[PDB]
Amino acid sequence: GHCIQVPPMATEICFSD
Repeated sequence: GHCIQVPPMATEICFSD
């Protein structure tokens, strides 16, 4: 249930936790 935002705007890493 974790997520992070990074460049470019279209780039977010969502984990399983």
